[PDB]
Amino acid sequence: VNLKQAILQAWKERWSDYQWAINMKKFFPKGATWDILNLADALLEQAMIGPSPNPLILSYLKYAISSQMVSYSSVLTAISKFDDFSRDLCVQALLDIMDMFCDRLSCHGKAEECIGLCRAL
Amino acid sequence: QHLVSCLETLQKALKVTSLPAMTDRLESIARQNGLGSHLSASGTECYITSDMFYVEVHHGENPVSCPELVQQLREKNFDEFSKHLKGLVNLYNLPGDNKLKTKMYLALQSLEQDLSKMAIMYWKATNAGPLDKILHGSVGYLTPRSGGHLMNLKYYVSPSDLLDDIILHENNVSRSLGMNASVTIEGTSAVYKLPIAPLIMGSHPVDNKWTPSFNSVDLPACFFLKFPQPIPVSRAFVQKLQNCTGIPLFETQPTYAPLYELITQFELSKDPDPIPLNHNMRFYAALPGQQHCYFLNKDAPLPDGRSLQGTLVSKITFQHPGRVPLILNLIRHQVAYNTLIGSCVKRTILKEDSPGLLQFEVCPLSESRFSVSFQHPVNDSLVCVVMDVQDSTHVSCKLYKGLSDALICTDDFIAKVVQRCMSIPVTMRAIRRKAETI
Amino acid sequence: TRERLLSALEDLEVLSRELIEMLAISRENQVLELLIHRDGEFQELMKLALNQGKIHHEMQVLEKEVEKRDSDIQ
Amino acid sequence: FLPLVHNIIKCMDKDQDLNALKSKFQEMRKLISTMPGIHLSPEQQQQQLQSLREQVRTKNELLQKYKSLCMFE
Repeated sequence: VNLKQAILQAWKERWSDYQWAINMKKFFPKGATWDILNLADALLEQAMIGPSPNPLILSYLKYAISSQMVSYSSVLTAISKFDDFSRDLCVQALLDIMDMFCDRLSCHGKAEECIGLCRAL
Repeated sequence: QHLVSCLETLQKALKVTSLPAMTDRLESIARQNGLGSHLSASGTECYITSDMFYVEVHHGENPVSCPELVQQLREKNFDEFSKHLKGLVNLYNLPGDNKLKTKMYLALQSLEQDLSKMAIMYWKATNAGPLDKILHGSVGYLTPRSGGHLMNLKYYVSPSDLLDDIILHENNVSRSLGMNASVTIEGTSAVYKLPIAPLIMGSHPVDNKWTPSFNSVDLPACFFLKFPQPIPVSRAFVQKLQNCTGIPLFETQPTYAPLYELITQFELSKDPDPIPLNHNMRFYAALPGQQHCYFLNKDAPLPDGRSLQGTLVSKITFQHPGRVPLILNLIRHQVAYNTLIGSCVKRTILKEDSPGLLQFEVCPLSESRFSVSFQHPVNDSLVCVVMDVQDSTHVSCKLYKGLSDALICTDDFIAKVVQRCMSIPVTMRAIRRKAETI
Repeated sequence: TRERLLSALEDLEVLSRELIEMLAISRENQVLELLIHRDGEFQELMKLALNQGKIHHEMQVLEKEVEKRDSDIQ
Repeated sequence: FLPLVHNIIKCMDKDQDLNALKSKFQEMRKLISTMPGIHLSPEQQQQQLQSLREQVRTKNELLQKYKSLCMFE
């Protein structure tokens, strides 16, 4: 039902990232580009709770960036809302996630998405 | 001819009759362990090899009339006497030669005296109960060598196993009721200098002071701290331990795979069953309230980018006991972390479990730290409890939650419940129950 | 039962003799295990053997008594 | 039986022929131990006892019945 319940219905039974993608599609008929439903926010919340991130939900977010499920803008905003900063491991994980899309930083959509990418940068 | 000789010990072992034939059963025990028997009168028979000569009525007096050996012989337990001889033979399997063997045994005697004194100093400084000495004391509960059995220092007594089916230790603490390590001399290819006389001639009243070496001699052996069951230890511990002693822990670099796999093997193999669990690192745990599934998550990258990797250690070699207090404190730490993560590993067959299956999981964030991640008990976001194993008996845990969430628990209440009984599959139950009660 | 005891006795004697003879020729766990198995059979039925005889003597006394009673009745 | 066999084995370990002959005589004594009055199992031993007890009781009862039966007033 909620995205939080699905993401650990995905973490609980150990789902690989593509099986997570399929079952995430099946749980939600309207895709809504997954950014209306804030996939990046829920994945970052339930990944960056421990002193070190659990590699399962980070694998889910890295697949959801490398495959184009989630736009770069929602990821950059959800990265921006983290701070805390006392944990170096979560910060290094966020910088590897930024190392994925940075430089390409390409939006192929409406101009409002490009303005959102500007504000997100 | 030699096979017929071994043949007769076997049929003489099943022979069981009166006292005359029981003395021939003692003769059978001798040739069973390849020992030589000389008997003076019916009353005294001596089995003699090297310095391992004992009489049931080299370089040392007969030490003691061990009640242990006397009780077994007086009662009908010739098998127990046979085990005791086996222990004596293994202790003196020492290669060396002759005069060297006598000196090497003398060095072991000095180490034993020093370790015993160090334990006595702790008891004088604090009148601690046996449990405190085992969990947090210099050296450990130490039983002096009796017959074949060598000195045993009890490094740690897990809270779950102190309780059996609420045991109070008293001074009657069982030899195997906990984790135990044995101190012994063993021959090595390399040559080392060891104390040949008690080195605690002068003891500072707090802690201990050791008079410097040379007395000593370069015998080709080192003191050892053999562990009866090999303890899985992580690469980081090897560096932390080396920093003190310096002696290479693993010398010839062998194999080094994920630590969580080795922890599972140690826990699963404590009780042996014919069917391999085939866990796939998804152990299922059943508890009085609720059902839980824990994924151990080995292969999660540490900050360095390498998964926690470690190799089973059976023997740790230390020249003098000076570095021993430091080495034990690091081990204590590695053992405690293994026990908390070990408590989860279980051989159950939770198949098609619709209710509960409140699955929990475990990622290696860093050496000495791990994160158990679970869905929030009342709300929906993922929540977790870390447990850095800072020391053998001390774990510090932080339950970070989202900005909008329901106060899951108070870190102190969980601690009180865990210390009462223990086990970490158990800690997750307390976190869920406390949150639900509120 | 008598047959079983006699068979156990014969097996024990032959196998013990064979093992001892092989030791003598030199200067046998199969034989050993066989020995202990039939030794247990003989020993467990030797307590029985002794009591059986006492019981048989008692039975003979009872039989004599019954016979007398009948003959008297007749 | 088993003690004698073990003593024969001990004699073989020490070495004699006389002792083996003694073991054969012990086997003859064993045949005597099979039949010095042996013939029955534990169950049979139980049935025979019950039957004998029942017979004594019935005979005593019949004799008492006619003990009371006083033909003369």
